[PDB]
Amino acid sequence: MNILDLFLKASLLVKLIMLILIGFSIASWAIIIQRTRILNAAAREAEAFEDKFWSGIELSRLYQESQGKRDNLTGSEQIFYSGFKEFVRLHRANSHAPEAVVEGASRAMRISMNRELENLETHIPFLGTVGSISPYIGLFGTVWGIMHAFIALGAVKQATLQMVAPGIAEALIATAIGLFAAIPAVMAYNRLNQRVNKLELNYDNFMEEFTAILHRQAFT
Amino acid sequence: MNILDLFLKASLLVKLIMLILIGFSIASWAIIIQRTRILNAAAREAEAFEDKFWSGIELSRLYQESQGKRDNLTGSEQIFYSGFKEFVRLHRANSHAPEAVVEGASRAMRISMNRELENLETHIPFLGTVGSISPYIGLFGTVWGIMHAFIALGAVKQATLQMVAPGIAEALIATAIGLFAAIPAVMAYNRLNQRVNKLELNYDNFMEEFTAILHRQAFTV
Amino acid sequence: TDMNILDLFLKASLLVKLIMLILIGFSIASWAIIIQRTRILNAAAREAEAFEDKFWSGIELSRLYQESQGKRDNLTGSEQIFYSGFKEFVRLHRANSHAPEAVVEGASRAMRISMNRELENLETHIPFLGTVGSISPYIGLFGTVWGIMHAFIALGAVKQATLQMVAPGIAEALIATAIGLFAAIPAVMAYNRLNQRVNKLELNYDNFMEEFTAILHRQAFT
Amino acid sequence: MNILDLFLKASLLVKLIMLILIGFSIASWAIIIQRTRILNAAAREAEAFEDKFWSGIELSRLYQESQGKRDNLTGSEQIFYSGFKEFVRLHRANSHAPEAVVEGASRAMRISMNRELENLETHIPFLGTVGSISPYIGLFGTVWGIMHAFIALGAVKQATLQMVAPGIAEALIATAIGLFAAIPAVMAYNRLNQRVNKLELNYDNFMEEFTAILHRQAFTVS
Amino acid sequence: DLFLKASLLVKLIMLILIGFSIASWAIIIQRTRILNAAAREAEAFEDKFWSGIELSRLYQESQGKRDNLTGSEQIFYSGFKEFVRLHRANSHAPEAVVEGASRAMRISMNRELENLETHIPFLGTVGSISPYIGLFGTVWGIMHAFIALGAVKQATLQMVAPGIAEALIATAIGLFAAIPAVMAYNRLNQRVNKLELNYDNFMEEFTAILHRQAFT
Amino acid sequence: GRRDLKSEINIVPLLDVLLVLLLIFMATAPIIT
Amino acid sequence: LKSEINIVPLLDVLLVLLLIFMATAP
Amino acid sequence: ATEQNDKLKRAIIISAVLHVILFAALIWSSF
Amino acid sequence: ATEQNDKLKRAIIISAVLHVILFAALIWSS
Repeated sequence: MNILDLFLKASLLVKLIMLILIGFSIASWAIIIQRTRILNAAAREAEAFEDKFWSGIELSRLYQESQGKRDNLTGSEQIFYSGFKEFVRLHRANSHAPEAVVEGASRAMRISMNRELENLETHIPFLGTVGSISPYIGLFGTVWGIMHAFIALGAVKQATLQMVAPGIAEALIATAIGLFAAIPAVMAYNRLNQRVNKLELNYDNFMEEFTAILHRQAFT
Repeated sequence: MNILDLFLKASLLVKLIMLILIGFSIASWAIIIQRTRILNAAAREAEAFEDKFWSGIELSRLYQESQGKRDNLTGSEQIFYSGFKEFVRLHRANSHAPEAVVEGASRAMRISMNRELENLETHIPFLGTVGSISPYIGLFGTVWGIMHAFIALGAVKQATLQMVAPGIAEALIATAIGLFAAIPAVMAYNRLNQRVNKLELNYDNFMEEFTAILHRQAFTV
Repeated sequence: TDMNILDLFLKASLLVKLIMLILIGFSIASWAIIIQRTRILNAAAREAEAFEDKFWSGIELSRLYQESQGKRDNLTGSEQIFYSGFKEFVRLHRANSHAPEAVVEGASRAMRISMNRELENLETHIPFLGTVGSISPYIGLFGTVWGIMHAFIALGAVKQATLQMVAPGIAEALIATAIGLFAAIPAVMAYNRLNQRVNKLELNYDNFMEEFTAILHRQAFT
Repeated sequence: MNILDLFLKASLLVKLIMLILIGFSIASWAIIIQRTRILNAAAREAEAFEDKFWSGIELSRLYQESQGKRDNLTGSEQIFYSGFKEFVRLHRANSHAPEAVVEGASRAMRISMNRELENLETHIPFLGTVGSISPYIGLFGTVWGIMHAFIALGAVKQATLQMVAPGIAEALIATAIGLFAAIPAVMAYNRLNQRVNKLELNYDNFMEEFTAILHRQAFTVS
Repeated sequence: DLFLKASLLVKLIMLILIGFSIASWAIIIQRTRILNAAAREAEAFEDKFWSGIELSRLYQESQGKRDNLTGSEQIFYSGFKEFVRLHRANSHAPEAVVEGASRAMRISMNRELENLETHIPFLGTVGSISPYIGLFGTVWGIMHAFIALGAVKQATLQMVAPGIAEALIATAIGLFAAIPAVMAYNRLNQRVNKLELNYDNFMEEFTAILHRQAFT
Repeated sequence: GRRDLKSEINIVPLLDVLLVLLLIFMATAPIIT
Repeated sequence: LKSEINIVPLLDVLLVLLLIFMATAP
Repeated sequence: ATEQNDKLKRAIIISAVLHVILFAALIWSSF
Repeated sequence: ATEQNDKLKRAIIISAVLHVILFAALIWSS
């Protein structure tokens, strides 16, 4: 009955399928606990930065306050620092037309938004593979296990359920574990993509609303 | 009742799966009640502010009423208060272009609209996952019960109902409770999600109206 | 088949009685909603084209507003959007406190509010067909699993057993899935078709409202 | 003995479910074969008109060439013709304010563009319906077959599962043909909606280009 | 061997699924080679465009490699070619010239994306359909079992065994065709969406510098 | 705005009927013996 | 984009297991 | 005007012949 | 900077021990 006794006697292929699906379960739970902590920090930080930035503090003060901690900067604060740093560089060192410095700052923001956003979605597409292939890899382990059983059984002159059923019970483990490795990845991948899309929308709106201030500041 | 002893004697895996699915069933009902209460209040209260705003009352009078309610604010009133406070702040602080105070008000309205929709769609995404995967959690418990039935049918040269029935009862109960935890979430999720989108369209139209009023106000100077 | 469904309903355990009663009810309610909503969407489709033809007849809108006061407490559909828009337009134009640009969107709010109230009267039971089309087979299956467990519990009272004595208990349990699917199939067909029809009438009302707000705008500035 | 004689021996309900699911499989493949050719022609006609519009010909000359085909216009040409007709009407009517002319032309495009898309998607909601109910119609045939088998198994004293093999066989064929009718319809519903959304996006993008042309022309002349 | 003895319908079902297996692997390899080239090419061009070298010099570079023009170079060349065509004709206002040029970017950018994704939609069908072709294969194996088992005094596992063998093998090949296809379809489709956003991002910033060039 | 319609293959009801049918056969195997 | 659980090949396993019980001939 | 109903009937007839060919090929393989 | 990789190694250590004690508790039930 105990799972290890059935695992040790199993064929090499279904035994290898168990190590894959257990490996996906181990890794997907680590990725879920790591990503959900990172997205919680990012959501609270972005919400706190919109309340700071729109408080009416001058961008000279808010920039030099930001600049004091540039080594560990992230989210909307990274987008702001990248934009204003390039805006200052172009408007002070070259003094081109307002649109030429503002598009340069807007490009510098677009780069840092993409760079911050792919740092949120680092290992999320792995969960999208685990949630989609894990039940099929489990079912392939089960179909192989049932065939194997019948291959061992087929030498018998008159078969009966009692001698094939232990082989079917051993083979259903790969379907059960193929689902157990899938459920948590399915729940998480669908939810973490909503949370990243909500942050993408927040950063994108911050870029446009800050670009309007750089546009007006340079025009004046 | 003996039913509790039969439950205690079930496989450890099925005891965990029953706690997960009964936990999802209870959480699903708690969410459906709580979100129905909140969305009823928010739909009624928003409508009861739109008429007040469009009553022909002057907006500075409406704002100084809203200043008396500053901790209780929600919905269209929180969007209005956020827009008008930022409009007054910018239009008072310096000689700004009228587009700049209109953009600033439009932003302060966007921020408070999004922040209020997060207070409405709080546990609706989770309710959607319960309605989606609850039958597949039941299916996993069903395959575990089937496996415990086959390993019993394999054990002795003639099996008996008392030996196989533990695996069958675990599989049937895991099927039934997997459906029972899905049903409330499957009926309520699409309904609640449409009610949040109904209020999103109410707030977006209130923002478009109030933005045009503030633009028409600012260009008088 | 040829087994008595009333005898089955009398024999079955209390929860299978409630599941059969709920699903048979859903089916009756589903057909009652489909018949009623088909007549209402037919009437609303005729009203929309009939009033749009009256509106573009070239008759003066103040005369249509006089005709509408001849049925004030009986307004429906497109004519209700017109009457409520023109009412608010007259009310605001009287208070010269509003520039013409500040009358037209105020009147267009009264139109959008009225269009919303009319769509709530067209759509009223449509989101019930959406639940009958989606939970009904799961309620039927929860009934069966319960009926199958009840059959084996009733069997297990005696150790001497035969497939001949439990087989009718299986057939009596499967009726809950058969009814649960029979209630679901019409509800899915009609929920899709009635949403398609409601979505067309929303588009006619939206197009009418943009056409009429332009008439109010040029008339206010003239 | 064979699938032909099994279908001939099968209960009248299984025959009826067979004819319904064949009828939906016939109709859904006919709709797929028609709609894929309609969308191929419409997507090509849009690209083949828009290149001409951007060839640098005067819009007045393009409109005069289009007037000669008023009875046959479709797609981006019908959107253009509706826009230019209402523009050249509204512009001349009062020597009118350019915003009010250009809004009226953009609205004449929008209503003509929505009126064109309902000619492209005309049968697509039936594929979404067939793909939704066909699993349930097959499953109803399955459950009714299993019920009739288990009732018959309850009538005979020497009951054994060998007595119900043909009853389960027709029940399994009824679900298999259910998924056969469902799968092409669900894949085609998703695919044809993606194509209509891609083509709606192309028409919407053309209305913005033409609105900018009309706004720049109207503010130059009025 | 089993494939020689199996029914004619099962021969076709197994050849269709083996065909979908080898075709889906060939597509996964080839699309990966193409999208690797397109991603490396794009980021190498963006660094050239933002180098501060003037756009007329990049146009003269593009005029030399007109044949092998793909990706951001093929968007740039189409836009700048149309801009020069209309501006040298001088028939229109500068805000109209850049509107026509920006369309000649968008047409060329669609023409590139429709060339990158060219076989990816097929993997979506192979990953969706291979399970149901397996399901049809098993139903035909189960038919070969039930037509025998319903026509004897007492059945045995021995007499149905070839129906089980044909069924399970058709499912195993159905899964083996499905797994690479459903795995790689979402991976490849997400790389196309990354390049679509990268080209759309370029098309706006290039439209903006043309708008300033035209008013200049 | 616009509505939407329920297009997807819900396989769960079919899967549960086949599981219930397998469980009936499996429970009745020692009854038929 | 979404990703649901796909288990369609489990029908194939259940139909084989169902046939195995049918073949036992008690 | 009417050409769309002609092309619809042509598609119905083609699809019906394709089903008759498919179900003939399945029934032929049943022997 | 790079500490998110050490947080990932910590996350693998906790998911691995949680699965080892789950499969041990499951085996210990029989």
